Amino acid sequence: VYTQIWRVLLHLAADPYPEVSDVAMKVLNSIAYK
Amino acid sequence: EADLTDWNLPLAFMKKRHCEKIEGSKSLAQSWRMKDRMKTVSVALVLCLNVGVDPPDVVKTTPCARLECWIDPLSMGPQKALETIGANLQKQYENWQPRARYKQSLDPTVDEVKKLCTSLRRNAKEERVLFHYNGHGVPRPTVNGEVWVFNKNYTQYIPLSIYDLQTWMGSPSIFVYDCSNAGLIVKSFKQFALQREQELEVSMKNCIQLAACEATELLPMIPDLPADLFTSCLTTPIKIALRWFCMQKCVSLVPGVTLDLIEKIPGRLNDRRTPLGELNWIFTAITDTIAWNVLPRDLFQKLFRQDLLVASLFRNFLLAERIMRSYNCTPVSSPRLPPTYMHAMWQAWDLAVDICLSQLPTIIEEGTAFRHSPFFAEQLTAFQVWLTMGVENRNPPEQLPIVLQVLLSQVHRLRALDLLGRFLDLGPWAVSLALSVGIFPYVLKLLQSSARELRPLLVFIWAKILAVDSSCQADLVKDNGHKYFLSVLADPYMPAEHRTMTAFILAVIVNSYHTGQEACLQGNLIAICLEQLNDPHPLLRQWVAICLGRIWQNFDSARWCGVRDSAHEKLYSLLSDPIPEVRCAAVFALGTFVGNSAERTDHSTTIDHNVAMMLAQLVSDGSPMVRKELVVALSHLVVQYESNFCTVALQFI
Amino acid sequence: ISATVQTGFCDWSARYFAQPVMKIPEEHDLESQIRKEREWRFLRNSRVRRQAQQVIQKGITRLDDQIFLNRNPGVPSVVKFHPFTPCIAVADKDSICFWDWEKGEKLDYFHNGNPRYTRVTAMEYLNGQDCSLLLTATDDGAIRVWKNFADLEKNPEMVTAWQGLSAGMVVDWEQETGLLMSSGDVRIVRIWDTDREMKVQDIPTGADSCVTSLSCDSHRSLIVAGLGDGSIRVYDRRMALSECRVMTYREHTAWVVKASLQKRPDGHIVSVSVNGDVRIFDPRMPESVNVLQIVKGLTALDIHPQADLIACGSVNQFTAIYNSSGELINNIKYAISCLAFHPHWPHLAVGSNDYYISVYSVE
Repeated sequence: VYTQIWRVLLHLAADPYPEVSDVAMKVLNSIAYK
Repeated sequence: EADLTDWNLPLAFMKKRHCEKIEGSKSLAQSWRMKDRMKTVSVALVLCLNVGVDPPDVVKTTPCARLECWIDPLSMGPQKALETIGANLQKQYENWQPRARYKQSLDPTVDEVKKLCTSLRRNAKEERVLFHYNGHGVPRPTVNGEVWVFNKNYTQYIPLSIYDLQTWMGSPSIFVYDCSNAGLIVKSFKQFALQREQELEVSMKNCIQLAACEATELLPMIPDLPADLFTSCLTTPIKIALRWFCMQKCVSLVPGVTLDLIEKIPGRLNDRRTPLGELNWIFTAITDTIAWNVLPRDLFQKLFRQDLLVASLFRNFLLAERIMRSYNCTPVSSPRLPPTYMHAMWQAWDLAVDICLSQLPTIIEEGTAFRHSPFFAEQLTAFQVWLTMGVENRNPPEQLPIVLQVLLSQVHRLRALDLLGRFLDLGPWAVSLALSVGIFPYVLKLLQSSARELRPLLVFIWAKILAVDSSCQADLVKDNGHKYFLSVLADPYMPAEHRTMTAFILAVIVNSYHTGQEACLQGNLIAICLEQLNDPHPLLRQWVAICLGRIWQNFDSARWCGVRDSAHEKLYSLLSDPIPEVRCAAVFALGTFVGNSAERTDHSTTIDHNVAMMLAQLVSDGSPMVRKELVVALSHLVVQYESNFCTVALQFI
Repeated sequence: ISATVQTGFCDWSARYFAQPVMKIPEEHDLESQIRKEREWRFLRNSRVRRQAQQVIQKGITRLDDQIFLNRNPGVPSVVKFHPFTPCIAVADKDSICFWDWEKGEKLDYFHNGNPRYTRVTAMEYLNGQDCSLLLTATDDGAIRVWKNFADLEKNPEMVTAWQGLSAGMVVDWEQETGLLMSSGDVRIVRIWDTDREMKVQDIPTGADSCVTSLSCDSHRSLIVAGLGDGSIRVYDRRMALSECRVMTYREHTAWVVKASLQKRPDGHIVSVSVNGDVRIFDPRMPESVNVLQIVKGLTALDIHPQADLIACGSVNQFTAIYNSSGELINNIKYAISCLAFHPHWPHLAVGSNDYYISVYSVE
């Protein structure tokens, strides 16, 4: 299940719109260092 | 022509969500709240009447002025009259402040005043104490800051220093001087105030002072007026206001209105439907209006809003200033007021009086039914005319405090609530004004009403207020006003426009406020909201969903109720809604629902995965606004399973 | 916990109640300055439609006038003419140059934001009649919209952007319907409604090769879609998705450079593959009406609905501008990978491999 939701966040990480890509990158980077 | 094709074309990506930024408006510093509420706990009536004796300084005329507190002292004999005036004076004050310990001092000594003031200070150390001084029977106050009392035998006028008098009384206190050269007392009081400030290095703003006259001026000797002209004004305004009205040149315009008809005016000062209660109500409106237009906002809330009795004294002081001016007398106040005697509203007061007591011949003799004054109607008409071209931020409407006074009755309550809403609509600057004038505790009191006609008006008014000042969520929960709105949100016949405002009001009361979340949960909001979740109105669907999301924000009890009702299932329908506002609000609520799992039973985990996959099918969505909230929603999923998502992240490395 | 971000959505929504409600909106005001400037734009538009229609009735003369010749930093990939305001957006691989053809000056210079592998294939002008926008579909899928693109007092502003799909990418704007049909390497033609910002219909293409071109018809559902293998399908979205396919005629074998449709009720799909042979099909017929063979190695082509000029290109610098019947008019002597007609004026842009942009005119 988490694999699927992490793949979703990858799509939001590569968003055309900058604001969505930025906020998605912050939340995705806040996982890595835990 | 080829113009109808142009006008009839959808402008794609040209709406509020596109042009304006998706950002919250910065809340202004709401300073309307009162810092503290004062309570006048006790009152000191020091009466140096010296009935039956005349002060040597002033050679009184043979008629002179005899009436004191509307009592002829020489009719009753000396001793009884002094007791009677003290009793009546208490009653008069009890009209304005009925719940205070009164303690009369009748021709007192110095020790008597010392023990009196020190006792009242002990009773209310931190609360205001009123000191009333009536020096009509003693010589005029000296330049050296002294006030005269008697000796035990009543054979010598003993002086009393204002310094020692302001020693025994404490810091929060108010002083009323009704004597001839009363300005001298105020000057020397401020001197000893400055003298104390100089001694403090190696009690001024707190101490209020009212004085009948300037130091040079003398009190009027006119047989028509009562000797207690100042106190009467402060304590029985309507009584002298009508007697003064009958003394001016404008009486020629109304023949057959003497003082004898004024004596026998019917009614009371409470019943606003009577003729006497009408004038008292009008007078309270006119005085509160003059004050708001003339004084700076800071000093208005200091004097006219903090505590009732002070506000009443200053209200009636404005009338004293006008009347005494017409006899070469200038009253004096410690917080100096700008001259209000020439205000336009005073002219309106004359006409209001004129029309009210032109009927008295027919009311007394013929027994005609008292028709009410058009005053409040015409003032609301003026406020409405202002609103028509009121879009610009011009000078505020003079009549705003009258609209407040109109809310107190029922006769014009519907019209006022309408206009007040129309005004608040103009902008957030206006709602700030209406909160500063002090509309809040009256709009909140109307939530105790059951008149269903009020329901659409109060819903409107409260949405505008809570949009500006969200802190009022505290007050609405205390008074159980959230039940009033719950009823409106469960009324199919109420239009969907007003039901939308109700859902916003609830979404503010609940917003990040555990007391409001616990209170609305017990009022069964989630069940009511789900009943309205499939309405044909996209504004309601949006807010109802945000409201649903906020109630279970870090509150597992509101989540469990959602699980029983199975809200998350009913919310998936909004995930395919046409309007992208609703889709976004739906993503918000489903995210906030997930975020507060707090390691519950296994059921929760299977539900969270069901809510995940239903959200995980909103990736290929056109609006990035929705996709942004989709991240914040999936943030809640990461926060709940931070230990689990670390396992997935480490795998693919 | 500081990583917890909170959007301003719930706070922005509450702003709806701070603004006034009861009063008449600014648009309904007949004497408002926005409506008068909008009526002035619509008055200028109706004039430009009338003046251009009068030139068409006079016929089309030979077109050889060069208004200007400037040079861009990048290769011109796709060109479009704004219908009324003279704004000729000439995008490049890593920028979008906005040129002019009356002053003759550089007005703006964007960066699209797409990676190095991607390329801006298609471009449109949304709301061309007034308050126009610029849709910019990237080949990988990314679509994005730019406002205030050639303004004095304003900067670049990306309105919205969303990954579509997932040749490159092809688009056909439909102002009146409000729809937008993305397509490319996938075997699907999505139809993104921009009022509901959701994919309404997913029409199956029924074709292995990539949808190289895509053109539709106003006031009807006639989605034409050329393909890389050669075929030109037609799908009607009114019927069921399985039944959406209507005709499948195949008389080519190459990438379709530009399967363009005319706005008339007598629709004619003028398809020209890399082979360079024209075959005028109809939607109501099973086989071609006319046949033409023009250039052996065709690279890029353009057509104009109002004037039936098939603006061809050539490897050998030629620019053959023939009619649909196949008559010779001009052979303008200079990979000419972008030509672009105006929707109204008979102006024809051309763009060779060299980064040089011209603007021609018919006297």
